[PDB]
Amino acid sequence: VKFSYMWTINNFSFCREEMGEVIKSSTFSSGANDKLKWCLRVNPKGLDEESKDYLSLYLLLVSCPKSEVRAKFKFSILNAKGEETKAMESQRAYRFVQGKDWGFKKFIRRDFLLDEANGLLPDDKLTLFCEVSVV
Amino acid sequence: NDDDVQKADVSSTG
Repeated sequence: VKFSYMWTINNFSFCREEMGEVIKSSTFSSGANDKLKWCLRVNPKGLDEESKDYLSLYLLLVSCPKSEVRAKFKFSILNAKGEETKAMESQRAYRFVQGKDWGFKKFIRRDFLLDEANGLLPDDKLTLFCEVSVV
Repeated sequence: NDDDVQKADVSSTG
């Protein structure tokens, strides 16, 4: 079962969040009968000291009807040219339980994201995509 | 330096 989600964070260059602080997306679902609910969590200034130079990006399982979900996922960024870039995928399915996340503590360097030459914050918005695949 | 633009390692925040 596939899930796709697009998240636009407005005014991203002005986030006040300090290292360790998190912004959470709305939930998304398959639209089908599996009852699974997901959301994204980003740390604009990284999860922790080790990752302070990075944006940290995670997929969170918000609800599932039984105990565990195995899912593959992929995150990418929309650029100013209208294309998905910097996509990274889980190389395998990971085991999710309700309230548990998986993702990339070092998803993209902040100094790359903020360099206008890379076009990743058009109109100062960060647009992220997430694809989820559940067995 | 270990300053790649991205790192592909998957982890969980717990």
